[PDB]
Amino acid sequence: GLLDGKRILVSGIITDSSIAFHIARVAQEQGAQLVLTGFDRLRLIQRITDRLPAKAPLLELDVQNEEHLASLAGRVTEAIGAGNKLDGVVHSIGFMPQTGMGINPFFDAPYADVSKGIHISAYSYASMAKALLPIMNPGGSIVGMDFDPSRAMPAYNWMTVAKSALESVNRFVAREAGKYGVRSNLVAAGPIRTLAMSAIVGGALGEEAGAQIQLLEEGWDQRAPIGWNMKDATPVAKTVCALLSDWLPATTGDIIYADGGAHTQLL
Amino acid sequence: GLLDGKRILVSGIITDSSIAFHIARVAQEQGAQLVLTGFDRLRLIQRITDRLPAKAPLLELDVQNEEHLASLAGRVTEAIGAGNKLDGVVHSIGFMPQTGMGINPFFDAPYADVSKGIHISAYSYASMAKALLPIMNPGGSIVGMDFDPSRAMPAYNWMTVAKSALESVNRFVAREAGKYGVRSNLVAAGPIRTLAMSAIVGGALGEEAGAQIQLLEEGWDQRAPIGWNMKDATPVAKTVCALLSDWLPATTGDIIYADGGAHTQLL
Amino acid sequence: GLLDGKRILVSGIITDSSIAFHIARVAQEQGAQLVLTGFDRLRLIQRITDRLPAKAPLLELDVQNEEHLASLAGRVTEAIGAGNKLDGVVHSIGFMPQTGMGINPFFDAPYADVSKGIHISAYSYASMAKALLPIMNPGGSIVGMDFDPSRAMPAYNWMTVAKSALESVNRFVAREAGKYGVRSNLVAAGPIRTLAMSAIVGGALGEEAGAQIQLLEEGWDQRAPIGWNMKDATPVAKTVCALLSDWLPATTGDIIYADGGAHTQLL
Amino acid sequence: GLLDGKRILVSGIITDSSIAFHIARVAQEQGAQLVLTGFDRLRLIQRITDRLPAKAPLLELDVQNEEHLASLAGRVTEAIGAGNKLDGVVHSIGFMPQTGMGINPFFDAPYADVSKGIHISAYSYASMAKALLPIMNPGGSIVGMDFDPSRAMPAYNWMTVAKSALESVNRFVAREAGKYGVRSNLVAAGPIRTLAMSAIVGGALGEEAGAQIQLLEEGWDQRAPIGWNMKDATPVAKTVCALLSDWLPATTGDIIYADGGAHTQLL
Ligand SMILES: NC(=O)c1ccc[n+]([C@@H]2O[C@H](COP(=O)([O-])OP(=O)(O)OC[C@H]3O[C@@H](n4cnc5c(N)ncnc54)[C@H](O)[C@@H]3O)[C@@H](O)[C@H]2O)c1
Ligand SMILES: NC(=O)c1ccc[n+]([C@@H]2O[C@H](COP(=O)([O-])OP(=O)(O)OC[C@H]3O[C@@H](n4cnc5c(N)ncnc54)[C@H](O)[C@@H]3O)[C@@H](O)[C@H]2O)c1
Ligand SMILES: NC(=O)c1ccc[n+]([C@@H]2O[C@H](COP(=O)([O-])OP(=O)(O)OC[C@H]3O[C@@H](n4cnc5c(N)ncnc54)[C@H](O)[C@@H]3O)[C@@H](O)[C@H]2O)c1
Ligand SMILES: NC(=O)c1ccc[n+]([C@@H]2O[C@H](COP(=O)([O-])OP(=O)(O)OC[C@H]3O[C@@H](n4cnc5c(N)ncnc54)[C@H](O)[C@@H]3O)[C@@H](O)[C@H]2O)c1
Ligand SMILES: Cc1ccc(Cl)cc1NC(=O)[C@H]1CC(=O)N(C2CCCCC2)C1
Ligand SMILES: Cc1ccc(Cl)cc1NC(=O)[C@H]1CC(=O)N(C2CCCCC2)C1
Ligand SMILES: Cc1ccc(Cl)cc1NC(=O)[C@H]1CC(=O)N(C2CCCCC2)C1
Ligand SMILES: Cc1ccc(Cl)cc1NC(=O)[C@H]1CC(=O)N(C2CCCCC2)C1
Repeated sequence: GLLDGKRILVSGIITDSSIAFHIARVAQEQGAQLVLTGFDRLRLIQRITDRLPAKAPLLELDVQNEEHLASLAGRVTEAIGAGNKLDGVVHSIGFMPQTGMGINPFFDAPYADVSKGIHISAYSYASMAKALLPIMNPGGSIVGMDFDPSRAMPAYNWMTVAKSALESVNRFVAREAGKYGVRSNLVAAGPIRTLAMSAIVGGALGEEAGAQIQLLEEGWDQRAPIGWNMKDATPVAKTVCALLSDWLPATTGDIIYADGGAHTQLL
Repeated sequence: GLLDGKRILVSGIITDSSIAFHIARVAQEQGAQLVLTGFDRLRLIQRITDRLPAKAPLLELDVQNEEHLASLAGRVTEAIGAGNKLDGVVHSIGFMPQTGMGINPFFDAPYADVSKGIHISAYSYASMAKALLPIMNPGGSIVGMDFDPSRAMPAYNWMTVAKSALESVNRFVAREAGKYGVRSNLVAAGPIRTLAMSAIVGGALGEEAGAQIQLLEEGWDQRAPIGWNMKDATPVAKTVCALLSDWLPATTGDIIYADGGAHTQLL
Repeated sequence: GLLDGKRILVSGIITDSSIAFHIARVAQEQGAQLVLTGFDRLRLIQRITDRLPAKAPLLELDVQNEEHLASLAGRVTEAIGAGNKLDGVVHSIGFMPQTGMGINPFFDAPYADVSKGIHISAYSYASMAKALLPIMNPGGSIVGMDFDPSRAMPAYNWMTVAKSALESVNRFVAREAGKYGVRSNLVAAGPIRTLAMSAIVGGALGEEAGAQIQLLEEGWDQRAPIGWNMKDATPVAKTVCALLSDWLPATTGDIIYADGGAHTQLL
Repeated sequence: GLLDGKRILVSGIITDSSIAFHIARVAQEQGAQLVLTGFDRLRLIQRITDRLPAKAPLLELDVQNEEHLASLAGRVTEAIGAGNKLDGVVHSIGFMPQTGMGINPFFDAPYADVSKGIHISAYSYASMAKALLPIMNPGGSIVGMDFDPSRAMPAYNWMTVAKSALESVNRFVAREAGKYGVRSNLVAAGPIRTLAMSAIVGGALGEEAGAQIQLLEEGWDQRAPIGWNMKDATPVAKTVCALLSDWLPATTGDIIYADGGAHTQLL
């Protein structure tokens, strides 16, 4: 298997449609031994991850909780055994209050809300690296999930701004992680029809926002030279596993686009 | 003059070495009528701006103060006269707590501090646009100051992240400003030896940070095909005035590099 | 006027819809004294440029002709008078054989044809700089016309490749031009409905190619936060004049987007 | 093995220091069955490739020879057996006449020489795709070698321009290759001390050119957060194999940076 013998921490599972769920599944299919982290609804997350191919300990991690972050390495070590370290870390965490997305006007989002989104979606990539680098092996790999923010788009609003911040954080995390012989990269995925995204398309954050996302999805598959299936997270999960493997050893501070090639085409 | 008859708001003057001071001077030399905004030390700022070629009303604006922002358009209107609107707005505002820059480790900056920096340096570009767009004329221009954050660099740390966020905010502000017939752009300047920058080089945020910035400056002038003089803000001020003028009417959501061409050269 | 007293060479006029025609008109309105260069049909070009606001000498220049390039500086000097030099040069030249564009398959373009297109559209920017830099004043400006090639698009095919090459040539020309105190930049324009472009939309290079360009144009105005009028070259001409002026003195090796802001927006 | 059962064509071997030699070695270590192509010195190339872990047929291919390209698919089919197709193609071909590189002035390179370099280094990526796509399996992968040309640099001169053209060609090739279910990507490698590169450093294309490349190499390892070893092609070869594998299935028209992360860091 691609990840045989690797110990990998995967954050961000909340439903069976979470990108992290598919990352975890593919990593286990490829021989990785996982530790999972979940936010707030741990009973739910345990029941969800019961469906993964193999057993994996679940640890609580709210990335806005300083105590959780300060205890995290020790809790991971307890889970994988003293004297063992991680080979991989997956950050698949994102959040923006509803004022910061959808039809809610861009100018009307209070900074308190934007700040909460940037905390969870961008600063926490650095928070997790700080917490886990001391228990990572040389040759290891930190991977985060990104959505290409280099151009503005409808409805994504401040979440786009948070992703622009994350891309910058990643380049700095790479400097720190390099001291440990560890790589840091993001995977910029195309749109994936998770539960929350389906709810948005259905109008949860306003009708015109749903309409705009639907147009965005359609354009994506049209632009993608090999097409793009928003209902299939597996290609994205495979790409994360590629970055976790030994096969991209000279790539760091970087962004790998798992988007069907859409970002390379104007139309 | 390039800006004859234009009413322009300029924020960000705090010393005679502020980039905004030079923007204001050049804009006045080119016929613009200014309104100035200053943060906290208004007596100081008034004494500083007494040295500008012409009189300009000074208004208080702390961009973290919701009341200041809510009253700003009315205060500007009072200063320029009912029935008059602005043709231009200059955002020359930036701040990051010392934990977020210098030799202070990247991972050690508390989010409260980073958030304060992002508030002032990135979110406030949107805050000011929200406040002022309703009193801007079609054909008008909003300009912000940027430092190219597309690559990580030593010591700049979270301020780089804030600039990455600002570049994203600018692209969204352009969408809103377009509804008013108004352009929004950033000027990415090379390093300018302001008071604070000279203090950093002198070691105020740690010795190795000062050393690294000094190396950065030297490399900049070396890379720049037409050279780069860190002691001369005038080229930057001229570029801001170009964007405030009628001569770049089809440019918005964009970044103009006033950096000697350094970002186009590897070495 | 913005360009009062400046001596500027403008290449690329062939019809009254040429972008160069509008560049020349605006530059003359702003006080510039022009020298024009034309390819092959000089009687036609003279009759066309009779419609410009002021008289300007016309010189023959085929950029594939080594003798024309070797004699060009002396012929310009004769036209502007011994002891006078140019302050500006405008390259508004492009060509790709029909095999290299339209519905003709990308893989079917013979290299001889592609090479001819790259010669005229990219290498000639360096050819002209070589020829003219020795008779340019410090503070001068070389400007070329570009169409953003960072993403592939239908029908533009090898012309896109030639523009990618031109952007690279520009960054090297900036290194050479810097030795003379001269700037070199491109203006990346949105689509402009010139004679040839109208013919393409009308199906001259195949029906589906025309259809695709029409979709491209429509999308452009939709994406542009301030809109985009393909029938109006004046905004582009103004931008070229901005670069020819003294108001962007620290920009070189760079690309200024005169495209309504469309390239900053995904949709 | 990562590439078990895959039939892959590898071009560009000329010495045991060729990047293609290391690509071929790693691909064979991972179970790939190779077909090799060589230019001009086939006796030499056969003796060189005798050192690879396994036997691989060698075919002649001069990419400037239309007859070679027209016969190539049939010759490959003969080598791998009727009814078998390729899963992968590696383009590791580049050339620029000495007038187009080194201390020879940028402006002094004759177009005939530049054109020859662009033919071999950029157009041939499309030539090979045209030739081989009809005998490639769905899920297949075309990979080319790139050196990041987004910024100008000393001495690389017109080869940089050719790489800018190649990056554009790759985005179009991806459109064509998509019709076959095939991906097309480039790997942008850091500097590798091949025979020719060592000769350049030693002064073969002028003293100052050698000096500049040496400075470039040193800066590269300094900037790279995980370092960069110019004497080790294996990380680059592994990255090519990653792209040839099934593990990056949603990436096309793109560029993967195998450069130690140097391009993500300013200093
Ligand atoms: N869905 C897409 O279209 C798409 C596209 C590109 C990238 N991404 C990114 O992929 C990642 C995963 O998103 P997803 O689409 O799988 O949605 P998701 O809702 O399944 O995952 C988001 C995760 O963030 C977690 N989270 C929120 N607040 C947290 C906190 N305080 N502490 C810890 N975890 C917290 C949630 O519990 C959840 O597990 C995010 O970074 C998202 O931005 C998503
Ligand atoms: N100096 C450089 O090298 C350089 C390079 C590129 C860009 N820039 C940018 O140019 C802009 C101006 O910086 P500068 O170098 O002139 O330094 P400066 O210190 O003179 O200006 C920063 C300004 O921000 C103001 N400010 C801080 N907190 C504020 C608040 N709460 N509300 C309102 N204003 C507030 C300060 O009062 C000051 O006037 C900043 O955006 C900076 O990031 C500077
Ligand atoms: N029209 C658009 O949509 C558009 C958009 C962006 C950029 N541009 C660029 O603007 C420039 C001008 O194009 P245009 O649209 O005005 O079309 P145009 O046909 O009016 O101009 C092209 C010019 O190139 C000249 N030319 C061709 N071969 C030549 C040679 N051998 N020597 C000298 N001159 C030669 C032609 O005579 C003509 O004057 C080109 O670089 C084009 O790529 C055009
Ligand atoms: N060496 C580096 O520092 C470096 C860095 C990044 C990318 N690259 C790229 O990697 C690729 C391989 O270069 P390399 O460094 O291994 O050098 P190399 O000399 O070993 O390989 C270049 C190959 O191109 C072949 N070639 C030249 N003309 C040809 C023609 N007419 N038809 C077919 N093949 C022809 C040569 O025979 C040789 O096999 C090139 O694209 C190069 O630009 C090299
Ligand atoms: C592309 C786009 C446009 C507009 C809107 Cl409202 C949403 C999207 N898409 C998304 O929000 C996709 C991408 C993204 O970061 N998430 C996050 C998932 C976790 C909660 C915050 C949002 C889901
Ligand atoms: C380029 C660099 C590297 C490292 C450090 Cl510590 C500082 C700099 N440079 C600066 O901080 C320059 C650029 C910049 O945004 N400012 C801001 C000026 C206002 C207060 C916060 C910083 C001044
Ligand atoms: C954007 C696009 C797509 C497809 C096609 Cl066929 C044409 C265009 N557009 C153009 O060709 C525009 C842009 C451009 O470089 N020219 C050139 C004008 C001079 C002759 C060669 C083409 C005109
Ligand atoms: C980075 C740099 C700067 C200056 C010079 Cl002279 C050479 C280099 N480096 C190279 O030429 C490296 C990168 C590259 O494309 N090749 C090619 C190898 C095949 C023959 C043509 C050049 C080798």
